[PDB]
Amino acid sequence: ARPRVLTGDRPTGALHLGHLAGSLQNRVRLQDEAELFVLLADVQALTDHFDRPEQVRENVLAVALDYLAAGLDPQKTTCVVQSAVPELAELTVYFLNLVTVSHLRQNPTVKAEIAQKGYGERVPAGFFVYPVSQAADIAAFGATLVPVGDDQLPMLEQTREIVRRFNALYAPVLAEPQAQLSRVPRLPGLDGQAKMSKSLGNAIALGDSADEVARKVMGMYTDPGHLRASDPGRVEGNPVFTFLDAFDPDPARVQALKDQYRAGGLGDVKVKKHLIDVLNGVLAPIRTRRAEYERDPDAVLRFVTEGTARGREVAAQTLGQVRRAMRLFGH
Amino acid sequence: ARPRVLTGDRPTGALHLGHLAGSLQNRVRLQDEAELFVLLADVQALTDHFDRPEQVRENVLAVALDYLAAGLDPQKTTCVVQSAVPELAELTVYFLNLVTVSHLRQNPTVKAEIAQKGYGERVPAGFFVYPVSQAADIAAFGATLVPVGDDQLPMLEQTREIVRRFNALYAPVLAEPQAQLSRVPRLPGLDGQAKMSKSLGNAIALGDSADEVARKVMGMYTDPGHLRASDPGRVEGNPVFTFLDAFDPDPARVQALKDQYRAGGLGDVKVKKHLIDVLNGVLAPIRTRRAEYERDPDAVLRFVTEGTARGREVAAQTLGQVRRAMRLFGH
Ligand SMILES: N[C@H](Cc1c[nH]c2ccc(O)cc12)C(=O)O
Repeated sequence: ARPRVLTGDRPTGALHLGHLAGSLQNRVRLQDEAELFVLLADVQALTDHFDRPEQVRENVLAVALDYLAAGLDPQKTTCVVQSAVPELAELTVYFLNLVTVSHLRQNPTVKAEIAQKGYGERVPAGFFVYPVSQAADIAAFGATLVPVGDDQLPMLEQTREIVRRFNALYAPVLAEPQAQLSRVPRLPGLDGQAKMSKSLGNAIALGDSADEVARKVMGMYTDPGHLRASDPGRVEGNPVFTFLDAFDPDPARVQALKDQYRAGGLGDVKVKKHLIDVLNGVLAPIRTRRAEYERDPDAVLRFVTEGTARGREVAAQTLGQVRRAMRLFGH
Repeated sequence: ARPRVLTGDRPTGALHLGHLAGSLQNRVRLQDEAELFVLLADVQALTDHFDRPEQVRENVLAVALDYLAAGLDPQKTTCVVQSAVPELAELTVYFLNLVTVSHLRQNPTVKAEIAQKGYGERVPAGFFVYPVSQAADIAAFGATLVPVGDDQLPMLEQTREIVRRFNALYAPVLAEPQAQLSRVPRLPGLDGQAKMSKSLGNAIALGDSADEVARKVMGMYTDPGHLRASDPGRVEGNPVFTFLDAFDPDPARVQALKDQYRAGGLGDVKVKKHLIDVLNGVLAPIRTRRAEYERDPDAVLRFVTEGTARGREVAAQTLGQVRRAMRLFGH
């Protein structure tokens, strides 16, 4: 517990195996060698889900349950609800003056999302400027380390420009955050697509039953050219093997499996059955804690209402110095 | 009282004659005909003066003084400093999700302001966005009536739109403001321009001495082509007449000079000379009123502090409604 690390998830659905490999595991590690803060960004979730406020509301508790199921320690990690800390909002609006529409339009990651969203020009304002609300999140909690995939680096980098701009314009009161680069490639979807998502229908939820997990794995895309066991099959592009690199404890088995697959005679059945055993080893403990916490709804609530209290006070402090630094009337 | 009315100014310096005929005297009277709220657009002032925060701070107290001297009674008008009401920023954020960047792009007023400031695509985000920030101002204070210069109609119309869309998506807890058109269009500058502003240097502040006000009138643009008294002059384009037209109480008297001046026996001096006093007359009391308060500064601060408290009170009530209407987690 030395540098303050900030991370988060916009509450839009249940977390899945892609988040586990992509961020959860790394976060379970950080809670022990840093002060970890996780933001359930329901406000940000609203920049595009403003038409589904029920969906966002319901998932704040569900993801929380997921963080816990994943192994995030209530006594270690500060879980906070973005909605319950208006200080952030207050900061984003001040941050908006420190950034140009031109530079906000150039963010490649948001540009890409607007692209995949098919918005066109009809981009909802809140979404267009979310990178700054994120910057507000970072500075307000006074985080100095932020786990980031190269896809969020422009978000982080903008944050750096903002704090830099704020300190120089007013007073050097905000900490410049630093990135904690990558988590190695992103987990692909069951049918082999680049992205794993509930939406795409190709995900395995952390809460999926061991039976379900078995089934989903059984129907996984493999190698179009591999038609029968005897045949030789390709590993590259074959998610069954990508999953194995991200969760199989012993690469010796993995590498061995890979061999015999390119050779021939190693059908997808024998490989998949082995993924199932590795996934169940990774997921089982997570299933148990999830079910446990289901019996103790109050415990999940305590997890967030208290993280929030803490988060609220921290952000409250920062705005304090921000208000003073900006020379706001009465400060 | 009866309806809630919201009016305000961007604290960037002393108020001038334009504000007077622009609204000041208007609210003076609507001050007992309704619940009048006057917002010192502290924050909106930064989307333009984000590099000169000192300038703003200093002028909050200076404009408030201006307000009192202009006739506003502490017992009937709630003066509110925007920055001390963080609830407004909160609501601004939520509102951003209700409009598209392409819609903000076609606001005729902001576009004109933008072109004047030579920002180009390099428009600060906060500025490009101030229209909704104001809509938030309106909705948070529950204002049902909002005086508006011809020029601020687009903004007014945007507020209703956003309020409308908010009520449908979430719940009908916000009131659509209705406009109060004025007669006297944007008082022109001494320059002969369309705008009077300290920025353009063509203004007669409410604090200027009898000597100055007179000096300002004498250098007031009039009519080229009209070189010597004798000659026939024309009222179109002449600031002095459009000045009398807004500060002179005897219209028969006005339409009089309008005759002679088209003939040729009414020296611009004579016109000016008159008008100068018609201004000293409308300004006489204001001057005496300012001295009093200038000697009881404690009172000005009181006006601001008590009002701001009351106002936050109101904002807090609306946000709570808003927060539950949006089904934000926990409400
Ligand atoms: N009057 C403004 C600043 C402003 C912001 N919100 C409102 C609401 C109602 C007003 O009457 C004015 C304001 C200006 O002229 O920019």
